Amino acid sequence: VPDYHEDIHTYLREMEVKCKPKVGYMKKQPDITNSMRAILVDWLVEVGEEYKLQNETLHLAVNYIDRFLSSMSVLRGKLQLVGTAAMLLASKFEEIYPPEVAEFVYITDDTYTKKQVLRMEHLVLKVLTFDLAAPTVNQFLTQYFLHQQPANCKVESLAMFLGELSLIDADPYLKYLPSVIAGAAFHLALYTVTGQSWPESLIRKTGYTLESLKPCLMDLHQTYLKAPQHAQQSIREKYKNSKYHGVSLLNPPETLNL
Amino acid sequence: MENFQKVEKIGEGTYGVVYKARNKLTGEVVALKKIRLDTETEGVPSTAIREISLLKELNHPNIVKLLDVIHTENKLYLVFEFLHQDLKKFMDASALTGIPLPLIKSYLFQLLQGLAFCHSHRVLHRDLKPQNLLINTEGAIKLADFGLARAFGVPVRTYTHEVVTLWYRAPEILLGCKYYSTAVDIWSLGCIFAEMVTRRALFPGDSEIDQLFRIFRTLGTPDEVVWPGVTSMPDYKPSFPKWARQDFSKVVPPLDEDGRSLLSQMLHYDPNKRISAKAALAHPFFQDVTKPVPHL
Amino acid sequence: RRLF
Repeated sequence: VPDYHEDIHTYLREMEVKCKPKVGYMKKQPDITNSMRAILVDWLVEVGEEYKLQNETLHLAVNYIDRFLSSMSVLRGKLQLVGTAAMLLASKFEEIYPPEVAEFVYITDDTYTKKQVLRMEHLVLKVLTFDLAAPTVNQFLTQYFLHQQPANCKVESLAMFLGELSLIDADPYLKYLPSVIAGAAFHLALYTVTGQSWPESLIRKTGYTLESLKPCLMDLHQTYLKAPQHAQQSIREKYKNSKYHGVSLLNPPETLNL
Repeated sequence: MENFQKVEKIGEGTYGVVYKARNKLTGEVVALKKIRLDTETEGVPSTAIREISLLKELNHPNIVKLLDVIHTENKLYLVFEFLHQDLKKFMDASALTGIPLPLIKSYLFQLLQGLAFCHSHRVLHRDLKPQNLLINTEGAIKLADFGLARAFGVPVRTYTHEVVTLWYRAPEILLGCKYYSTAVDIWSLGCIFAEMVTRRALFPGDSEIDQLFRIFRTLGTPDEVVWPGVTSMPDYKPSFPKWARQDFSKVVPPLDEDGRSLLSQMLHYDPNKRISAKAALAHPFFQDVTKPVPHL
Repeated sequence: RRLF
Protein backbone atom coordinates (compact mmCIF):
# COMPACT_ATOMS: atom_id res chain seq x y z
CA VAL A 1 0.00 0.00 0.00
CA PRO A 2 2.56 2.73 -1.11
CA ASP A 3 1.97 6.52 -0.65
CA TYR A 4 2.43 6.66 -4.46
CA HIS A 5 0.39 3.87 -6.03
CA GLU A 6 -2.30 6.45 -6.72
CA ASP A 7 -0.22 9.40 -7.95
CA ILE A 8 1.81 6.90 -10.09
CA HIS A 9 -1.36 5.36 -11.49
CA THR A 10 -2.70 8.80 -12.16
CA TYR A 11 0.59 9.91 -13.66
CA LEU A 12 0.87 6.82 -15.80
CA ARG A 13 -2.70 7.61 -16.88
CA GLU A 14 -1.65 11.11 -17.87
CA MET A 15 1.51 9.93 -19.45
CA GLU A 16 -0.17 7.51 -21.81
CA VAL A 17 -2.14 10.16 -23.69
CA LYS A 18 1.16 11.94 -24.40
CA CYS A 19 2.82 8.77 -25.67
CA LYS A 20 -0.08 7.66 -27.96
CA PRO A 21 0.83 6.66 -31.53
CA LYS A 22 -1.27 8.01 -34.44
CA VAL A 23 -4.28 5.82 -34.90
CA GLY A 24 -4.29 5.76 -38.70
CA TYR A 25 -0.60 5.72 -39.49
CA MET A 26 -0.38 2.40 -41.29
CA LYS A 27 -2.81 3.76 -43.94
CA LYS A 28 -0.24 6.40 -44.86
CA GLN A 29 2.81 4.12 -44.88
CA PRO A 30 3.05 3.64 -48.68
CA ASP A 31 5.17 0.51 -48.51
CA ILE A 32 4.24 -1.40 -45.34
CA THR A 33 1.06 -2.86 -43.91
CA ASN A 34 -0.39 -4.14 -40.61
CA SER A 35 0.42 -7.64 -41.65
CA MET A 36 4.11 -6.87 -42.21
CA ARG A 37 3.83 -5.34 -38.75
CA ALA A 38 2.33 -8.51 -37.40
CA ILE A 39 5.23 -10.45 -38.89
CA LEU A 40 7.71 -8.01 -37.31
CA VAL A 41 6.21 -8.26 -33.85
CA ASP A 42 5.87 -12.04 -33.79
CA TRP A 43 9.61 -12.12 -34.57
CA LEU A 44 10.35 -9.91 -31.63
CA VAL A 45 8.37 -12.24 -29.40
CA GLU A 46 10.75 -15.01 -30.33
CA VAL A 47 13.85 -12.86 -30.25
CA GLY A 48 12.72 -12.18 -26.74
CA GLU A 49 12.32 -15.80 -25.92
CA GLU A 50 15.68 -16.74 -27.33
CA TYR A 51 17.66 -14.12 -25.37
CA LYS A 52 15.34 -14.47 -22.38
CA LEU A 53 14.36 -10.80 -22.16
CA GLN A 54 11.56 -9.55 -19.93
CA ASN A 55 8.04 -9.08 -21.23
CA GLU A 56 8.17 -5.33 -20.55
CA THR A 57 11.09 -5.06 -22.97
CA LEU A 58 8.74 -6.31 -25.71
CA HIS A 59 6.02 -3.85 -24.88
CA LEU A 60 8.60 -1.03 -24.93
CA ALA A 61 9.91 -2.24 -28.30
CA VAL A 62 6.47 -2.25 -29.95
CA ASN A 63 5.54 1.19 -28.59
CA TYR A 64 8.72 2.65 -30.08
CA ILE A 65 8.10 1.03 -33.47
CA ASP A 66 4.62 2.45 -33.49
CA ARG A 67 5.64 5.97 -32.57
CA PHE A 68 8.50 5.87 -35.07
CA LEU A 69 6.39 4.51 -37.94
CA SER A 70 3.86 7.06 -36.84
CA SER A 71 5.94 9.90 -38.26
CA MET A 72 8.62 8.28 -40.50
CA SER A 73 7.90 6.42 -43.77
CA VAL A 74 9.84 3.13 -43.88
CA LEU A 75 10.39 0.72 -46.78
CA ARG A 76 9.71 -2.98 -46.21
CA GLY A 77 13.37 -3.58 -46.54
CA LYS A 78 14.29 -1.31 -43.71
CA LEU A 79 11.46 -2.27 -41.24
CA GLN A 80 13.25 -5.17 -39.66
CA LEU A 81 16.18 -2.87 -38.96
CA VAL A 82 13.79 -0.50 -37.25
CA GLY A 83 12.51 -3.41 -35.20
CA THR A 84 16.00 -4.49 -34.24
CA ALA A 85 16.93 -0.91 -33.22
CA ALA A 86 13.83 -0.74 -31.09
CA MET A 87 14.42 -4.05 -29.41
CA LEU A 88 17.93 -2.73 -28.74
CA LEU A 89 16.78 0.46 -27.19
CA ALA A 90 14.10 -1.20 -25.10
CA SER A 91 16.72 -3.69 -24.07
CA LYS A 92 19.11 -0.99 -22.79
CA PHE A 93 16.35 0.81 -20.94
CA GLU A 94 14.61 -2.13 -19.27
CA GLU A 95 17.18 -4.98 -19.02
CA ILE A 96 19.92 -5.40 -16.41
CA TYR A 97 22.26 -6.71 -19.14
CA PRO A 98 21.23 -6.39 -22.76
CA PRO A 99 22.54 -8.62 -25.46
CA GLU A 100 25.39 -6.95 -27.39
CA VAL A 101 24.87 -5.29 -30.72
CA ALA A 102 26.63 -8.26 -32.30
CA GLU A 103 23.84 -10.64 -31.07
CA PHE A 104 21.20 -8.28 -32.38
CA VAL A 105 22.88 -8.39 -35.80
CA TYR A 106 23.19 -12.18 -35.69
CA ILE A 107 19.45 -12.69 -35.15
CA THR A 108 18.79 -11.04 -38.49
CA ASP A 109 20.98 -13.68 -40.15
CA ASP A 110 23.71 -11.04 -40.71
CA THR A 111 21.25 -9.13 -42.87
CA TYR A 112 22.31 -5.66 -41.74
CA THR A 113 25.73 -4.48 -40.62
CA LYS A 114 26.16 -3.60 -36.98
CA LYS A 115 26.86 -0.06 -38.09
CA GLN A 116 23.50 0.16 -39.78
CA VAL A 117 22.01 -1.12 -36.53
CA LEU A 118 23.81 1.42 -34.38
CA ARG A 119 22.96 4.27 -36.74
CA MET A 120 19.27 3.34 -36.66
CA GLU A 121 19.44 3.34 -32.83
CA HIS A 122 20.47 6.94 -33.14
CA LEU A 123 17.76 7.79 -35.63
CA VAL A 124 15.07 6.27 -33.41
CA LEU A 125 16.35 8.18 -30.35
CA LYS A 126 15.99 11.39 -32.37
CA VAL A 127 12.51 10.75 -33.73
CA LEU A 128 11.15 9.84 -30.31
CA THR A 129 13.14 12.68 -28.65
CA PHE A 130 14.69 10.40 -26.05
CA ASP A 131 11.22 9.68 -24.67
CA LEU A 132 11.49 6.03 -23.82
CA ALA A 133 9.53 5.77 -20.47
CA ALA A 134 6.17 4.99 -22.17
CA PRO A 135 3.41 3.21 -20.26
CA THR A 136 2.35 -0.13 -21.53
CA VAL A 137 -0.41 -2.78 -21.18
CA ASN A 138 2.03 -4.86 -19.06
CA GLN A 139 2.66 -1.83 -16.83
CA PHE A 140 -1.06 -1.35 -16.19
CA LEU A 141 -1.73 -5.07 -15.68
CA THR A 142 0.92 -5.19 -12.94
CA GLN A 143 -0.75 -2.24 -11.26
CA TYR A 144 -4.21 -3.79 -11.68
CA PHE A 145 -2.94 -7.13 -10.34
CA LEU A 146 -2.41 -5.58 -6.86
CA HIS A 147 -6.30 -5.46 -6.49
CA GLN A 148 -7.10 -9.17 -6.94
CA GLN A 149 -8.56 -11.57 -4.30
CA PRO A 150 -7.32 -14.17 -3.99
CA ALA A 151 -4.29 -13.60 -6.29
CA ASN A 152 -4.36 -16.23 -9.10
CA CYS A 153 -1.15 -17.31 -10.84
CA LYS A 154 -3.34 -18.52 -13.68
CA VAL A 155 -5.35 -15.38 -14.21
CA GLU A 156 -2.05 -13.44 -14.25
CA SER A 157 -0.34 -15.61 -16.81
CA LEU A 158 -3.43 -15.55 -19.05
CA ALA A 159 -3.98 -11.82 -18.73
CA MET A 160 -0.38 -11.26 -19.85
CA PHE A 161 -0.87 -13.55 -22.80
CA LEU A 162 -3.97 -11.73 -23.98
CA GLY A 163 -2.15 -8.40 -23.65
CA GLU A 164 0.63 -9.78 -25.79
CA LEU A 165 -1.93 -10.89 -28.42
CA SER A 166 -2.99 -7.28 -28.80
CA LEU A 167 0.56 -6.27 -29.60
CA ILE A 168 0.38 -8.14 -32.86
CA ASP A 169 -2.55 -6.63 -34.79
CA ALA A 170 -2.42 -2.82 -35.07
CA ASP A 171 -6.05 -2.87 -36.11
CA PRO A 172 -8.09 -2.73 -33.98
CA TYR A 173 -5.73 -2.19 -31.03
CA LEU A 174 -4.12 1.15 -31.82
CA LYS A 175 -7.50 2.63 -31.03
CA TYR A 176 -7.33 1.84 -27.33
CA LEU A 177 -5.08 3.09 -24.54
CA PRO A 178 -2.93 0.54 -22.75
CA SER A 179 -4.86 1.22 -19.54
CA VAL A 180 -8.03 0.12 -21.35
CA ILE A 181 -6.57 -2.93 -23.04
CA ALA A 182 -5.14 -4.03 -19.63
CA GLY A 183 -8.67 -3.59 -18.37
CA ALA A 184 -10.16 -5.86 -21.04
CA ALA A 185 -7.28 -8.34 -20.69
CA PHE A 186 -7.62 -8.46 -16.91
CA HIS A 187 -11.36 -9.10 -17.07
CA LEU A 188 -11.24 -11.52 -20.00
CA ALA A 189 -8.65 -13.68 -18.27
CA LEU A 190 -10.33 -13.45 -14.90
CA TYR A 191 -13.66 -14.43 -16.46
CA THR A 192 -11.93 -17.20 -18.40
CA VAL A 193 -10.21 -18.80 -15.39
CA THR A 194 -12.86 -18.19 -12.73
CA GLY A 195 -16.15 -16.62 -14.06
CA GLN A 196 -15.53 -13.56 -11.86
CA SER A 197 -15.41 -10.05 -13.37
CA TRP A 198 -13.82 -6.62 -13.45
CA PRO A 199 -13.82 -5.76 -9.70
CA GLU A 200 -15.20 -2.56 -8.15
CA SER A 201 -11.92 -1.42 -6.63
CA LEU A 202 -10.67 -1.24 -10.18
CA ILE A 203 -13.87 0.45 -11.32
CA ARG A 204 -13.38 3.12 -8.62
CA LYS A 205 -9.57 3.25 -8.99
CA THR A 206 -9.66 3.52 -12.82
CA GLY A 207 -13.03 5.09 -13.40
CA TYR A 208 -13.65 2.45 -16.07
CA THR A 209 -16.99 0.68 -15.80
CA LEU A 210 -17.29 -2.85 -17.25
CA GLU A 211 -19.55 -1.00 -19.69
CA SER A 212 -16.82 1.28 -21.08
CA LEU A 213 -14.52 -1.74 -21.26
CA LYS A 214 -16.99 -3.40 -23.66
CA PRO A 215 -15.95 -2.45 -27.18
CA CYS A 216 -12.40 -3.66 -26.39
CA LEU A 217 -13.53 -6.91 -24.79
CA MET A 218 -15.35 -7.60 -28.08
CA ASP A 219 -12.02 -7.45 -29.99
CA LEU A 220 -9.90 -9.24 -27.40
CA HIS A 221 -12.48 -12.03 -27.27
CA GLN A 222 -12.34 -12.34 -31.06
CA THR A 223 -8.51 -12.53 -31.04
CA TYR A 224 -8.53 -15.06 -28.18
CA LEU A 225 -10.84 -17.23 -30.22
CA LYS A 226 -9.12 -17.02 -33.59
CA ALA A 227 -5.87 -17.45 -31.58
CA PRO A 228 -4.79 -20.83 -32.92
CA GLN A 229 -5.79 -19.85 -36.49
CA HIS A 230 -3.56 -16.75 -36.55
CA ALA A 231 -0.86 -16.64 -39.20
CA GLN A 232 1.62 -15.97 -36.35
CA GLN A 233 2.13 -18.30 -33.45
CA SER A 234 5.05 -17.26 -31.26
CA ILE A 235 3.02 -15.84 -28.41
CA ARG A 236 1.14 -19.23 -28.29
CA GLU A 237 4.29 -21.30 -28.32
CA LYS A 238 5.67 -18.89 -25.73
CA TYR A 239 2.75 -19.30 -23.33
CA LYS A 240 2.55 -23.13 -23.82
CA ASN A 241 5.74 -23.34 -21.70
CA SER A 242 4.87 -24.11 -18.15
CA LYS A 243 6.70 -21.18 -16.68
CA TYR A 244 3.25 -19.84 -17.60
CA HIS A 245 1.08 -22.83 -16.53
CA GLY A 246 0.27 -23.55 -20.23
CA VAL A 247 -2.55 -21.04 -20.25
CA SER A 248 -2.52 -20.80 -24.09
CA LEU A 249 -4.00 -24.35 -24.01
CA LEU A 250 -7.00 -23.49 -21.75
CA ASN A 251 -10.32 -22.95 -23.38
CA PRO A 252 -11.61 -19.57 -24.42
CA PRO A 253 -15.15 -18.99 -23.27
CA GLU A 254 -17.52 -18.90 -26.25
CA THR A 255 -19.47 -16.00 -24.72
CA LEU A 256 -18.62 -13.03 -22.55
CA ASN A 257 -21.86 -12.47 -20.69
CA LEU A 258 -21.27 -8.79 -21.65
CA MET B 1 27.40 23.31 -29.47
CA GLU B 2 29.30 26.10 -31.15
CA ASN B 3 27.41 28.41 -28.79
CA PHE B 4 29.10 26.95 -25.70
CA GLN B 5 32.60 27.90 -24.52
CA LYS B 6 34.31 25.39 -22.21
CA VAL B 7 35.72 26.83 -19.02
CA GLU B 8 37.20 23.86 -17.14
CA LYS B 9 36.57 20.15 -16.31
CA ILE B 10 34.75 19.57 -13.03
CA GLY B 11 34.36 15.82 -12.64
CA GLU B 12 33.21 12.59 -14.25
CA GLY B 13 29.84 10.87 -14.44
CA THR B 14 29.59 7.16 -14.01
CA TYR B 15 29.67 7.71 -17.77
CA GLY B 16 31.12 10.74 -19.59
CA VAL B 17 33.03 13.80 -18.42
CA VAL B 18 31.57 17.07 -17.00
CA TYR B 19 32.79 20.53 -17.99
CA LYS B 20 31.78 23.94 -16.76
CA ALA B 21 30.87 25.82 -19.97
CA ARG B 22 29.13 29.07 -20.84
CA ASN B 23 26.57 30.05 -23.48
CA LYS B 24 28.29 32.68 -25.55
CA LEU B 25 25.02 34.34 -26.43
CA THR B 26 22.80 34.31 -23.33
CA GLY B 27 25.68 34.27 -20.96
CA GLU B 28 24.28 31.40 -18.88
CA VAL B 29 26.68 29.04 -17.07
CA VAL B 30 26.12 25.37 -17.59
CA ALA B 31 27.51 21.84 -16.83
CA LEU B 32 28.22 19.95 -20.03
CA LYS B 33 28.28 16.12 -19.93
CA LYS B 34 30.14 14.95 -22.98
CA ILE B 35 29.76 11.29 -23.92
CA ARG B 36 31.76 9.42 -26.52
CA LEU B 37 29.78 7.35 -28.95
CA ASP B 38 31.55 4.14 -30.02
CA THR B 39 29.47 4.01 -33.20
CA GLU B 40 31.39 0.77 -34.03
CA THR B 41 31.42 -0.51 -30.38
CA GLU B 42 28.05 -0.58 -28.59
CA GLY B 43 26.03 2.52 -29.45
CA VAL B 44 24.41 4.99 -27.07
CA PRO B 45 25.19 3.65 -23.67
CA SER B 46 22.26 2.75 -21.40
CA THR B 47 23.36 4.98 -18.54
CA ALA B 48 22.67 7.91 -20.86
CA ILE B 49 19.51 6.34 -22.28
CA ARG B 50 17.99 6.27 -18.75
CA GLU B 51 19.30 9.49 -17.30
CA ILE B 52 17.98 11.44 -20.30
CA SER B 53 14.59 9.76 -20.50
CA LEU B 54 13.82 10.06 -16.78
CA LEU B 55 15.37 13.50 -16.21
CA LYS B 56 13.29 14.96 -19.10
CA GLU B 57 10.10 14.08 -17.13
CA LEU B 58 11.30 15.04 -13.66
CA ASN B 59 10.99 18.79 -13.42
CA HIS B 60 11.26 19.93 -9.84
CA PRO B 61 13.26 22.43 -7.68
CA ASN B 62 15.31 19.68 -5.99
CA ILE B 63 16.13 17.68 -9.14
CA VAL B 64 19.00 18.78 -11.32
CA LYS B 65 17.56 20.26 -14.50
CA LEU B 66 18.52 18.77 -17.81
CA LEU B 67 18.42 21.89 -19.93
CA ASP B 68 19.11 20.55 -23.48
CA VAL B 69 20.48 17.48 -25.21
CA ILE B 70 22.75 17.89 -28.24
CA HIS B 71 23.03 14.90 -30.65
CA THR B 72 25.73 14.69 -33.32
CA GLU B 73 26.87 11.40 -34.79
CA ASN B 74 30.19 11.44 -32.92
CA LYS B 75 29.33 12.96 -29.57
CA LEU B 76 26.28 13.24 -27.30
CA TYR B 77 26.11 16.32 -25.03
CA LEU B 78 23.97 16.72 -21.94
CA VAL B 79 23.55 20.33 -20.81
CA PHE B 80 22.69 20.74 -17.15
CA GLU B 81 22.01 23.83 -15.09
CA PHE B 82 25.18 24.56 -13.13
CA LEU B 83 25.53 23.87 -9.40
CA HIS B 84 28.61 24.93 -7.40
CA GLN B 85 29.60 21.61 -5.70
CA ASP B 86 28.77 18.22 -4.24
CA LEU B 87 27.81 17.39 -0.62
CA LYS B 88 30.74 14.97 -0.34
CA LYS B 89 33.24 17.72 -1.21
CA PHE B 90 31.36 20.14 1.05
CA MET B 91 31.52 17.58 3.82
CA ASP B 92 35.28 17.06 3.61
CA ALA B 93 35.79 20.80 3.32
CA SER B 94 33.53 21.10 6.38
CA ALA B 95 34.69 18.48 8.96
CA LEU B 96 36.40 19.65 12.19
CA THR B 97 33.85 22.47 12.29
CA GLY B 98 30.75 20.57 11.09
CA ILE B 99 27.75 21.42 8.85
CA PRO B 100 25.38 23.54 10.99
CA LEU B 101 22.45 21.54 12.28
CA PRO B 102 19.92 23.69 10.48
CA LEU B 103 21.75 23.58 7.18
CA ILE B 104 21.46 19.78 7.55
CA LYS B 105 17.76 19.93 8.23
CA SER B 106 17.08 22.10 5.19
CA TYR B 107 19.09 19.78 2.95
CA LEU B 108 17.39 16.59 4.15
CA PHE B 109 14.04 18.30 3.80
CA GLN B 110 14.89 19.56 0.33
CA LEU B 111 16.16 16.03 -0.68
CA LEU B 112 13.10 14.20 0.76
CA GLN B 113 11.04 16.57 -1.33
CA GLY B 114 12.66 15.71 -4.73
CA LEU B 115 12.92 12.09 -3.61
CA ALA B 116 9.17 12.32 -3.06
CA PHE B 117 8.55 13.74 -6.50
CA CYS B 118 10.77 11.03 -7.94
CA HIS B 119 8.86 8.27 -6.24
CA SER B 120 5.48 9.66 -7.24
CA HIS B 121 6.69 9.62 -10.84
CA ARG B 122 7.62 5.89 -10.72
CA VAL B 123 11.36 6.61 -10.69
CA LEU B 124 13.88 4.99 -8.26
CA HIS B 125 17.24 6.82 -8.01
CA ARG B 126 19.00 3.71 -6.77
CA ASP B 127 22.37 5.37 -6.19
CA LEU B 128 21.96 8.14 -3.68
CA LYS B 129 25.25 9.24 -2.09
CA PRO B 130 26.81 12.54 -1.14
CA GLN B 131 28.81 12.62 -4.35
CA ASN B 132 25.48 12.60 -6.30
CA LEU B 133 23.94 15.49 -4.38
CA LEU B 134 24.64 19.03 -5.70
CA ILE B 135 24.40 22.32 -3.80
CA ASN B 136 24.54 26.00 -4.77
CA THR B 137 25.61 29.17 -2.87
CA GLU B 138 21.95 30.02 -2.10
CA GLY B 139 21.54 26.78 -0.15
CA ALA B 140 19.45 24.66 -2.56
CA ILE B 141 20.39 20.92 -2.78
CA LYS B 142 19.31 18.64 -5.71
CA LEU B 143 19.40 14.98 -6.69
CA ALA B 144 21.89 14.65 -9.57
CA ASP B 145 23.29 11.74 -11.60
CA PHE B 146 20.56 9.40 -12.76
CA GLY B 147 22.49 6.82 -14.83
CA LEU B 148 21.29 4.04 -12.53
CA ALA B 149 17.70 5.36 -11.97
CA ARG B 150 15.02 2.97 -13.23
CA ALA B 151 11.25 3.38 -14.02
CA PHE B 152 9.17 1.16 -11.74
CA GLY B 153 5.90 0.85 -13.66
CA VAL B 154 6.89 -2.82 -13.29
CA PRO B 155 9.09 -3.88 -10.34
CA VAL B 156 12.84 -3.65 -10.89
CA ARG B 157 15.02 -6.76 -10.41
CA THR B 158 18.27 -6.88 -8.62
CA TYR B 159 21.66 -7.19 -10.31
CA THR B 160 22.55 -10.49 -8.57
CA HIS B 161 25.99 -9.14 -9.26
CA GLU B 162 25.24 -5.73 -7.80
CA VAL B 163 26.81 -2.76 -9.62
CA VAL B 164 25.57 -0.21 -7.12
CA THR B 165 27.72 1.05 -4.15
CA LEU B 166 28.38 -0.33 -0.71
CA TRP B 167 28.34 2.10 2.19
CA TYR B 168 24.73 3.15 1.44
CA ARG B 169 23.14 -0.14 0.45
CA ALA B 170 20.00 -1.57 2.06
CA PRO B 171 20.06 -4.70 4.19
CA GLU B 172 17.38 -6.28 1.96
CA ILE B 173 19.71 -5.85 -1.03
CA LEU B 174 22.70 -7.11 0.97
CA LEU B 175 20.68 -10.24 1.90
CA GLY B 176 19.78 -10.99 -1.69
CA CYS B 177 16.24 -9.75 -2.32
CA LYS B 178 14.82 -10.27 -5.84
CA TYR B 179 13.52 -6.71 -6.28
CA TYR B 180 14.26 -3.11 -5.32
CA SER B 181 11.68 -0.85 -3.61
CA THR B 182 11.37 2.90 -3.03
CA ALA B 183 12.45 1.90 0.41
CA VAL B 184 16.12 1.74 -0.81
CA ASP B 185 16.40 5.47 -1.56
CA ILE B 186 15.08 6.18 1.92
CA TRP B 187 17.75 4.02 3.50
CA SER B 188 20.55 5.83 1.70
CA LEU B 189 19.19 9.27 2.59
CA GLY B 190 19.03 8.24 6.25
CA CYS B 191 22.65 7.20 6.01
CA ILE B 192 23.58 10.59 4.43
CA PHE B 193 21.61 12.31 7.24
CA ALA B 194 23.58 10.34 9.85
CA GLU B 195 26.72 11.15 7.87
CA MET B 196 25.99 14.86 7.67
CA VAL B 197 25.41 14.96 11.42
CA THR B 198 28.32 12.84 12.68
CA ARG B 199 30.97 13.72 10.04
CA ARG B 200 31.61 10.06 9.10
CA ALA B 201 30.06 7.19 7.28
CA LEU B 202 27.37 5.40 9.31
CA PHE B 203 28.16 1.99 7.79
CA PRO B 204 31.59 2.08 6.06
CA GLY B 205 32.18 -1.60 5.24
CA ASP B 206 34.70 -3.50 3.13
CA SER B 207 32.73 -6.35 1.65
CA GLU B 208 29.06 -7.31 1.23
CA ILE B 209 29.24 -9.42 4.39
CA ASP B 210 31.27 -6.86 6.35
CA GLN B 211 28.49 -4.35 5.45
CA LEU B 212 25.65 -6.59 6.67
CA PHE B 213 27.53 -6.88 10.00
CA ARG B 214 28.18 -3.18 10.33
CA ILE B 215 24.42 -2.63 9.99
CA PHE B 216 23.70 -5.45 12.50
CA ARG B 217 26.27 -4.21 15.05
CA THR B 218 24.71 -0.69 15.17
CA LEU B 219 21.00 -1.45 14.66
CA GLY B 220 20.86 -5.03 15.95
CA THR B 221 20.60 -8.39 14.17
CA PRO B 222 17.21 -8.58 12.45
CA ASP B 223 14.83 -11.32 13.55
CA GLU B 224 11.32 -12.27 12.44
CA VAL B 225 9.76 -10.17 15.23
CA VAL B 226 11.48 -7.03 13.76
CA TRP B 227 11.52 -8.02 10.03
CA PRO B 228 9.12 -10.79 9.09
CA GLY B 229 10.70 -12.64 6.10
CA VAL B 230 14.40 -12.26 6.95
CA THR B 231 15.13 -15.82 8.00
CA SER B 232 13.97 -17.24 4.62
CA MET B 233 15.82 -14.71 2.50
CA PRO B 234 18.24 -16.10 -0.11
CA ASP B 235 21.49 -14.97 1.53
CA TYR B 236 20.35 -15.02 5.22
CA LYS B 237 22.10 -17.50 7.57
CA PRO B 238 21.31 -19.05 10.98
CA SER B 239 25.07 -18.66 11.65
CA PHE B 240 24.82 -14.85 11.82
CA PRO B 241 26.38 -13.47 14.98
CA LYS B 242 23.59 -12.12 17.14
CA TRP B 243 24.04 -8.52 18.36
CA ALA B 244 21.68 -6.09 20.15
CA ARG B 245 20.39 -2.59 19.29
CA GLN B 246 22.71 0.26 20.26
CA ASP B 247 21.57 3.65 21.57
CA PHE B 248 20.68 6.04 18.79
CA SER B 249 21.80 8.70 21.28
CA LYS B 250 25.24 7.08 21.03
CA VAL B 251 25.03 6.70 17.18
CA VAL B 252 23.88 10.32 16.61
CA PRO B 253 25.05 12.46 19.60
CA PRO B 254 24.27 15.97 18.43
CA LEU B 255 20.72 15.18 17.31
CA ASP B 256 17.62 16.18 19.16
CA GLU B 257 14.83 13.73 20.09
CA ASP B 258 12.81 14.73 17.05
CA GLY B 259 15.78 13.97 14.81
CA ARG B 260 16.59 10.56 16.25
CA SER B 261 13.03 9.64 15.74
CA LEU B 262 13.04 10.42 11.99
CA LEU B 263 16.50 8.91 11.49
CA SER B 264 15.23 5.69 13.07
CA GLN B 265 12.24 5.43 10.79
CA MET B 266 14.33 6.02 7.65
CA LEU B 267 16.55 3.06 8.94
CA HIS B 268 14.01 0.29 9.58
CA TYR B 269 15.05 -3.18 8.47
CA ASP B 270 11.65 -3.87 6.88
CA PRO B 271 11.01 -2.28 3.47
CA ASN B 272 7.30 -2.28 4.16
CA LYS B 273 7.54 -0.43 7.48
CA ARG B 274 10.19 2.03 6.44
CA ILE B 275 9.12 5.68 6.21
CA SER B 276 8.12 7.12 2.85
CA ALA B 277 9.58 10.36 1.43
CA LYS B 278 6.05 11.69 1.62
CA ALA B 279 5.55 10.82 5.35
CA ALA B 280 9.04 11.96 6.40
CA LEU B 281 8.20 15.52 5.27
CA ALA B 282 5.30 15.56 7.72
CA HIS B 283 7.63 14.65 10.56
CA PRO B 284 7.84 17.23 13.34
CA PHE B 285 11.60 17.38 12.85
CA PHE B 286 10.76 19.82 10.00
CA GLN B 287 8.86 22.65 11.73
CA ASP B 288 11.58 25.14 12.44
CA VAL B 289 12.94 24.64 8.89
CA THR B 290 14.68 27.52 7.15
CA LYS B 291 17.09 28.05 4.24
CA PRO B 292 20.55 28.97 5.38
CA VAL B 293 23.27 29.31 2.77
CA PRO B 294 26.41 27.28 3.38
CA HIS B 295 29.85 28.70 3.76
CA LEU B 296 31.34 27.38 0.52
CA ARG C 1 16.17 -14.69 -39.32
CA ARG C 2 15.59 -12.43 -42.42
CA LEU C 3 11.97 -11.55 -43.13
CA PHE C 4 8.36 -9.73 -45.68
